[PDB]
Amino acid sequence: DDAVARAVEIVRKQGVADANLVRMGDKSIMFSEKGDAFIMYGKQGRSWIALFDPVGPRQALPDLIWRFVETARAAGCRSVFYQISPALLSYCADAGLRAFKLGELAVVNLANFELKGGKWANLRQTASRAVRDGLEFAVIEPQDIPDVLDQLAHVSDTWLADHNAKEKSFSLGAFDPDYVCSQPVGVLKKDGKIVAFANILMTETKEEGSVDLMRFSPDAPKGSMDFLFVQILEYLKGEGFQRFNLGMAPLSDRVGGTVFEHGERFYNFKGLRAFKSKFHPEWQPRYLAVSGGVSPMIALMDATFLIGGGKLAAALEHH
Repeated sequence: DDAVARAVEIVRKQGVADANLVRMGDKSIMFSEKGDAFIMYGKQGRSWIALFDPVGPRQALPDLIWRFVETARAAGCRSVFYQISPALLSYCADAGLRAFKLGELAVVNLANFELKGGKWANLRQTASRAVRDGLEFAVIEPQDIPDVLDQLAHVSDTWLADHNAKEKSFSLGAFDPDYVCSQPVGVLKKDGKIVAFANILMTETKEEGSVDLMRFSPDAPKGSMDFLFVQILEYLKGEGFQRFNLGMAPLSDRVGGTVFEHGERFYNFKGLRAFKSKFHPEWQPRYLAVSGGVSPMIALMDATFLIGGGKLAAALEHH
């Protein structure tokens, strides 16, 4: 009785790459009546928190959203939609939810991207140095990931240790073998070993691609992150994709400050905004929507606890 595998079937058929986060298995799933759309969500504090836009055909969305919001209310909890797109603002408002800007998503139009055409000098130069340093890129399909799982784990473990970092959840994936083997990975190799990898989040519609995990061993040279992103970008472009999402960046007032702190905590694991700006991306806003007139502060703190695994040790270091 695997709700997750059923949700994956819906993911494959739509265009939102980040809906693949359902594959982590740590989110509950609520299906539409016809079974053609779903909301994946978590529970934290007195909140039910949906992750991203509801997934599936737009026609299923108003009843599905309403079911989610009413089910949370019946359980004594507020309802939250975490990191929704502009196209969901009207649907969420029609269910009584107010939206607040969370940050912006960096999106690369793959048709126009031309590494050597003149508009991306910094990335072109960095990619040259990467090749000269001996870095090679490959995409590894799921069934071929077990054979390198020891190398991926080496990269992941040393990355976490290097950054004194702990695994997150909900909106961010973690090095869980079932999840890691479920989607293709892009890897960098040097001197015969993998020194970096990212999972490549795709769908069958070839609209949008993204990455979730992205990690580097101490043997990854400087510029490895730039090169891995460019290499995955070109792979997706070559496979016919329209867009490559590089991830969220923090918001460019107690409300706005809490929003900024939340983004600083969670949006800077695979390059800062300045790194994303090297791709001259389109910046698309994303939102937190909350029921009941509650201030976005409460919902965002619940999301912070939820992504941190139910824990929050301290404020971030700031001067």
